[PDB]
Formats: sequence, structure tokens, C-alpha cells
Amino acid sequence: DDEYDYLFKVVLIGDSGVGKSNLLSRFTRNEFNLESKSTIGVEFATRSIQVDGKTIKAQIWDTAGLERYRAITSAYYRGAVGALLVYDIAKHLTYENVERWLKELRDHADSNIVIMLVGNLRHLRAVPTDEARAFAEKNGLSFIETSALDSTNVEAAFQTILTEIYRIVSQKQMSD
Amino acid sequence: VDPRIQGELEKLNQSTDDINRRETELEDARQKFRSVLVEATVKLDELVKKIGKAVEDSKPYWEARRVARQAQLEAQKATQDFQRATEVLRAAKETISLAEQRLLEDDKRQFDSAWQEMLNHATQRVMEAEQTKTRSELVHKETAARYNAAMGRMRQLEKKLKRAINKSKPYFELKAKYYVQLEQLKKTVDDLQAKLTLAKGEYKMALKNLEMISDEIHERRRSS
Repeated sequence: DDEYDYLFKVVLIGDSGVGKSNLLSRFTRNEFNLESKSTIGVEFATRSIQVDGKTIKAQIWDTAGLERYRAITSAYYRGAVGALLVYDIAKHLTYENVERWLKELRDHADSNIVIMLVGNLRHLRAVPTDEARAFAEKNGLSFIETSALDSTNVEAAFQTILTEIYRIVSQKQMSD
Repeated sequence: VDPRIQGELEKLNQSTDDINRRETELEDARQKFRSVLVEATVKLDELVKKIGKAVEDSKPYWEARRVARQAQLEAQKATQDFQRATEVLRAAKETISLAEQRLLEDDKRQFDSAWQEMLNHATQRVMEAEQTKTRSELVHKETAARYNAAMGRMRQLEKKLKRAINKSKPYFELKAKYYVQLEQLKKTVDDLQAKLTLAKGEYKMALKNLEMISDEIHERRRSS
């Protein structure tokens, strides 16, 4: 089943209190049989789509949020072409630490990767959508917020960031 | 703390770039194959249009030439087999007993198998070497006859279709060239495919030993 056209690396970063694994678990086919965050420190999960006639297989490296003994961040961010900065729309500490995670990206990732900011019933609006949208606008990033019951915009988010990455690599290939 | 994670991780995000690179090279090879095949078909077609019907009805001749070349190669291989069979024979006769040699050669009228019980036991290997040699000579002369048949056939067909063949030479020459180029480019495509598959194999392997590390932590934590 290894029939695809491109292989893109996408990292999942952000505050730990957002619970990224449950929005991931719906679309991602985890490749391992046990939790890889407490053991290895990163949880891999692969997703394939089709863009412009070609097949895009992107592998998502998950968390490393327990960065108390993760000197593996150099290899964790290297080679990545996509980055998802996930915060919770019910917490403001996550939205404030978005700057910190962006510092981690600029320090450990490439300067041309595609970054998208994602915002994740009982709690009511802690982060205004317009403020986060303008924040992503001023920082040159994508932006889409989504909950866990109506997971349409997270699928559209995956297709969006992957489509932008394919645009970058195809424009690089068209300058041979 | 943590054991072998970092090295396999680095290997993984390297095999990503290796996979992408091999894939791009493979796709360029496929494109070159496609464009060469298109160019070949249109060029050959226009050469048929400007050459006429000579190419079509001159086709049995070139086929007879193909079967003639095959009969030639098979004939050569059979001659080789005959030669090595002969050397096996004489090297077996090096067990001398020269009287026994010309006892075998002079007449195989009534060999009477009971003589072998009375003389050198190494005559059996000599005799079976003679058998294999005689059969190799049979296939030698047979394939020689096939070669002569194919040769004379293609020549009488040649003299029957002389004008068409000479008028149709450039089409079959150009088609030969395009076929050689096509098989070379297809070889390139196959080799790049093999490199790509190998890279994906390395990726899958690094992933597998990574989840192996995780599973080794499972039983270590299970001890409690």
C-alpha cells in the first residue's frame, strides 16, 4: 500500500492541555499499537489524500509535549514541511504560548515550512476568533478553528496545508 | 530516561528525503520514456506515409531475418556444447588402455556388457562420455540444418521482395533505434523503481524498530 507520489512530514505542536490525540484519532490511522508519547516521546500517524492528480502521503509526528527530557527535538523538527500549532478556544494560556511554540519552530524547523494555527461545548469563547485570525495574519500563518463534534474544518485544514505544501514543491520542481 | 530513539528518528526523517528524491527521479524517467515512445510512433508513422506500402508487404522478410539470427545463436550454443562434450570424451579416454579405446571406437557391433566386468572399470565414464558426445553431435548437425534452412528461406524471400526491402530499410532501421532507446529508458525506470522501493523499505524498518522500542518499554513498565 506504499503507492503514493509525495511524502510530507507534518508535526503536531502546541500546549499539552488541548488533547490533540482525539481530533487526530478520527482521520489518522495510528501506525503503532500502544501509546508512543510516554515511551518514545512522539506518536506517529499517517494520512493520504489526493491533490491535483498526485497522491500525497503525509506522516504526522505527534506531541512530544512532555518536553522535560526531550533532547530529541532536533530530529523531531528536522525535515518537516508542515506544522500544526493547536490551541484550545477555551484556554488563553495556550493562545499565549503560541508565541513560545513559534519560537520553537523558528529555532528548530525550516524557515519555509507551512504553519497552520488550529483552535479547539460546555466552555464558552475564551479566545475570540477574530483576534486569533489577525494574529495568524500578522505572523504569516494559516488559521482554522474546529471542535470535536463537527470535524469538517479539520479535514479541510489537513487538505489545505497539504495542498499548500504540494504547491510549494511543485513550484520548486517547475524551475529545473 | 531514553535509549535508542534519536538515531532511528534521524534515520526516519532522512529516509523521507531519500524517498522524495528517488520518486522525483523515477517520475522524470517515466516522462522521458513516454515522450520517446510518442516521438517514435509519430516519426515512424510519417516515415510509413512517405515510404509507401513497401514497408508493410516487406515485413515477412525482416521476420525471416529475425528467425535466422535466432537459429544462428542457437546453432552457436549447440556447437559450443558439442566441443565441451568432445573434450570430456578425450579427457575420459586419458584412462588409456589404448587397446580398449579402439575396442570401443573400432566397432560398437556387439559390445557385450559382460566385458566391463573383465577390464578397467573406468570404461563406463568413457562410454557415457561417448554417448553424451554423440548426442551433442546430433543436436549440432540438427541446429546447423535449421540455420541453413532459415538462411536460404530469408534469401529467396529477399530476392522475391528486393525493391520493397531496399525502399523500406530506413523505417525498420529507425524503428530498431527507437526500440533500443526504449528498452534502455525502461531499464532506467525499473532501476529507479527498485531504488525507491528500497528506500521505502528502510523507512518501514526504522519505524518498525521504533515501535519495537515502545513495546520493550511496555513490558518494562508492566513489571511494576
